[PDB]
Amino acid sequence: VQLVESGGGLVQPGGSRKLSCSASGFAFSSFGMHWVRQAPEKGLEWVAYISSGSGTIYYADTVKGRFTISRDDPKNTLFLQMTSLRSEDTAMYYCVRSIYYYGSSPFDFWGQGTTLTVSSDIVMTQATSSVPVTPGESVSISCRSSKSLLHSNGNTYLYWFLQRPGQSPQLLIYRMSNLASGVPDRFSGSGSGTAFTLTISRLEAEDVGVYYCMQHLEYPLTFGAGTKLEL
Amino acid sequence: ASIAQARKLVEQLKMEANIDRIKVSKAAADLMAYCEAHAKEDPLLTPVPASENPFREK
Amino acid sequence: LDQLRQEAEQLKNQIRDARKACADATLSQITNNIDPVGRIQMRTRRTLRGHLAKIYAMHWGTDSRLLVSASQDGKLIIWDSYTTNKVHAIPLRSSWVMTCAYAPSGNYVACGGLDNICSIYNLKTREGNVRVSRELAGHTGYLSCCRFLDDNQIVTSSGDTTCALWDIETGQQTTTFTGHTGDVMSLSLAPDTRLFVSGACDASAKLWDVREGMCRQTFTGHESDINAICFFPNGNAFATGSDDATCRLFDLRADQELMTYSHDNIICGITSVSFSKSGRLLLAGYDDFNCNVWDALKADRAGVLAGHDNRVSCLGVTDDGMAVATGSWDSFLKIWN
Amino acid sequence: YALSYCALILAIVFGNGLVCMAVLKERALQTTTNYLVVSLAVADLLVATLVMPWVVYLEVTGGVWNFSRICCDVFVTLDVMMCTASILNLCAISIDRYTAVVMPVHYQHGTGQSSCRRVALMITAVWVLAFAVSCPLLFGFNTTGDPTVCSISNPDFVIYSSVVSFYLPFGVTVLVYARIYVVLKQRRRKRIPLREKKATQMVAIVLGAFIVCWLPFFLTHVLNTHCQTCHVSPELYSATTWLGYVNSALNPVIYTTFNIEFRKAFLKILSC
Amino acid sequence: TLSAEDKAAVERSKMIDRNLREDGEKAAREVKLLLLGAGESGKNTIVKQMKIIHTTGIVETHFTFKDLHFKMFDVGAQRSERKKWIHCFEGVTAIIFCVALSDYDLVLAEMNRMHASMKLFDSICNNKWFTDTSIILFLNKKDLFEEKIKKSPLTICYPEYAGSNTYEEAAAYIQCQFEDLNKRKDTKEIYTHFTCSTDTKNVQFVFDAVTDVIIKNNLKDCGLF
Ligand SMILES: CCCN[C@H]1CCc2nc(N)sc2C1
Repeated sequence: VQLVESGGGLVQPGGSRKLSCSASGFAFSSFGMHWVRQAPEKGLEWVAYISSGSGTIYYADTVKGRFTISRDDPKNTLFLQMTSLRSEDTAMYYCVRSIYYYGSSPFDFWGQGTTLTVSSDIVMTQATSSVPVTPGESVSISCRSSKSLLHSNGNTYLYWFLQRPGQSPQLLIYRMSNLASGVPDRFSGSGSGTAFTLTISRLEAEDVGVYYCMQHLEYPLTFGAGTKLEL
Repeated sequence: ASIAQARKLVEQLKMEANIDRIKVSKAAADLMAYCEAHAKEDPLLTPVPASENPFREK
Repeated sequence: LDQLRQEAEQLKNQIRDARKACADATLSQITNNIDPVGRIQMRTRRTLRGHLAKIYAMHWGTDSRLLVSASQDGKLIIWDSYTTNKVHAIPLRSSWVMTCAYAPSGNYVACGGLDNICSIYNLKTREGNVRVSRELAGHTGYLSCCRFLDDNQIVTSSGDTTCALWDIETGQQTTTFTGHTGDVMSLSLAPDTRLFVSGACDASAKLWDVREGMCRQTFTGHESDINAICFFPNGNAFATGSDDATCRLFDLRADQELMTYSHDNIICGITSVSFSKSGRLLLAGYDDFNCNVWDALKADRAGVLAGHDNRVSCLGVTDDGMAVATGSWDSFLKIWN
Repeated sequence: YALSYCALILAIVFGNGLVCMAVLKERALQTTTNYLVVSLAVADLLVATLVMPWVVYLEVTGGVWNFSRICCDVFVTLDVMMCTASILNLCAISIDRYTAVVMPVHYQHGTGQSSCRRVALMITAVWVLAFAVSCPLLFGFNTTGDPTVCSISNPDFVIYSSVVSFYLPFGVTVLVYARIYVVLKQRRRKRIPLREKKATQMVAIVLGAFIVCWLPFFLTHVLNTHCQTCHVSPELYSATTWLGYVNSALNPVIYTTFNIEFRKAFLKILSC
Repeated sequence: TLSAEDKAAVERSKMIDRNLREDGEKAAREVKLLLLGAGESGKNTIVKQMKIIHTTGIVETHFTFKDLHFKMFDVGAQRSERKKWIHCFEGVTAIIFCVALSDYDLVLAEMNRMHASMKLFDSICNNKWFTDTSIILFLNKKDLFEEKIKKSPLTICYPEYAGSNTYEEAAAYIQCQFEDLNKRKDTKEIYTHFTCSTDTKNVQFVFDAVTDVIIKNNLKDCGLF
């Protein structure tokens, strides 16, 4: 399972660029795709989503209409026709897998991404930005949402993502305390309605990074400010 | 093959014969006790209200 | 040879005499002193559609929400009973599937049929698609039933009159069960997984040991081949179904029939049998296109689940007992509550 | 008397409703081929509900029309469109049987995208053709004299409507059934029981019923309108109209009572 | 009321339903036929020749002739209680039966091979699950029958036989005896053919029989016949 995005570099505001992502090692046809931007020293932000078979497409309010996205199942390649550019469009773009079915774990795999430089919605906030702590000691991270994420079905649409330095975000917990595959049992999630917290039994040198809290109750997807752990 | 089959059969029967034996009434009483013990938590025997039933109108 | 045959006959007579001597009382006489259950009314809640062939087998999940059904079109479908949405569609290499199983953990599923091979599929592949993990070849007859003991080993039944326990990682059967004079039709696992029983065309049910690989106990009394078998929720008893239009309840300890469920007007065979969570009610499928609910402690009919347009082949009750699902040859699966 | 018309309406409604409910209930009857029979039954039900009661009113009043001209125009349009739809449905059933005989590989089991698509196309074409044929009446094209008489008497419209409604579908059906007969006989001869004779009898009786029901009515319809000197009388016109209306009453019997599955369904329904 | 994830799951279920419908439509256009007979009856030769023209378990053979797909199922190797799985073949378009014509004077460990073949044909034809399923009979060893009949009289297999020992009379008697086992001739019919080293005519005969069966089934569906 590997994703390799293509395109980037310097592009004038009045120009246009087309980004391409190559999907291999998995059934790209049955997996939905997402695009997430990350400006320098800024948090994540959802861009667009395509369901399996290209039957459904969504765009963010700040990108709606301007940006065109296409899918090519036979070639297992995803394209982003980026028609117009402004100064704020400068950010790193990441391709994220997503499959929706009972027991599924969407946003499990995140691509390496590419760096591109240019010459109502539920509010997600995190009070703590930096939490210095020594290795071994337990660490807790709290996130809050402006609207209750508990749907009538009995499950809360909350996600936790960890982005290590020089590495793309990695899924940790999904809806809303289940451990993602391949993650150590140290991480644990809890909450009720609107208050949620992420706890670590014991911190290790590999836990250094920034933790993002994301909601998937309704589009557009919103990402938290992000809490950084350092020693 | 007849000799071997008859042998295996006779050892099987001999082994099955030597088994502890209890009364049928005790087994029936135990079954009734088990049925009545868990009768209060059987949705099929005692239908639950719509507040808890997960199969309802979509 | 003659001496051995006479010894076998004497042993059989002694076993019969020992069984008879302890038949001091019957279940019906003791149970006559309790109030019977009222008319059971069940209304279909979901009607699963998508199968274009006969439904032969189905198994309820441990979570009591997901279930898998097998059809003759070579497709295995995992249904979300709460929403009826299809979770997975597994194309079988052989369309002649006769049984299916769902792992307790839900990671893997099993199926088999006339191909004499049991195929294991992985539902949690990093690839994202369901693919066959291991193939259990070695049986000389069509697979009749299969059940998952644990993530590591699976027990399967075949038409060659023998049952075997297969190690998925090794791929070679570790234990072989022999002694059935007829083809083995069904399997059932005890709640503790310590013991399992199998039914064969010889109208006898045998008790087998998982590790010892020997037949501890044998049951007889059916007038025809046994097609269905299921353990009592307590785990100390089980019921069997045959083509003679009668269901017989056998308890492991008494080694004799406790009660008989039959009705004069029924002349058709019985396909599948299942128990309620508490064991108070007995559900059996019949070839007359409807399922009948039987009073376990009194043998009185409690209700009828009609609506199927063809033979009812398989049925099962959820782990929590919330609802019961029934399969039929008309390609439609219904959930009752 | 009008009581005969009332009895005919009762028989029509009873038969068509029974057939429709039997098709709806018994699972095996839900097939592409039976959709044409269902459409024919629906058309018969519409005829029963809409046109004959007003004809009975006219018979009681002896042809005196007191309602507005709009009501007469609507009555004429409805009657014409129902009749054309029924005739075209019969033609569609014949052509479906022909397709089954000549191209059986896809027709097998009467299920699939190919069968459903063609059945829907034929039904839609039949209904659209009937509506198009009957629309000019609504536009006041049916020129009439004394307003108290409600009937169709325009030479220009009558000949074209009769042609399109009967003669083209009638000739098509006759040719199709002759071709089917030839095909079966040739197949039997190439291969070299009572079942083939039964099929031949079915085809022959269907064709004879269609002829004796519709051909005389349209022939009288054209002769009275275009003959400069013919011995036509109102009694003959009424007799032909009744003979054409009883066609709808007798259609469900011939088309369902002789089919094994339909017979079983009817017996099961009547057993209750 | 459904959430975004629930809507995505619904869309995935609809896509799966569409895929299943497409697969069923594709599969409904293939003719499915069952092949039965003894190992020495010529089943292997028939399968080999048809495959050329175009381990335990059941053998699946696919061949095409005149833009028509055929699916053949072989259950000879599956020796077991056949009535416990014969019902799986209710939808079989036709049944192919192969019997060796020269096995009348041989013995099998019924005692005679031909008597056993006739008993098997009677059992299969009268099976309750094959009420409207046509049967095709193939005679594979007529060339050896030519030589064998001239030396070994046919009276050994049929004591009641009293006709001439000539080849044509014997073949007609065998065909009539095989056909007489049918009890439901009105509902179903038997197609008989003679097979030899030549294989061109066998496929044409099979295609013609399949086409006739399909035509009759469609006539039944339309109500005729
Ligand atoms: C027996 C029913 C009497 N109405 C007929 C009168 C004139 C006419 N013209 C057509 N093209 S159909 C039709 C129906």
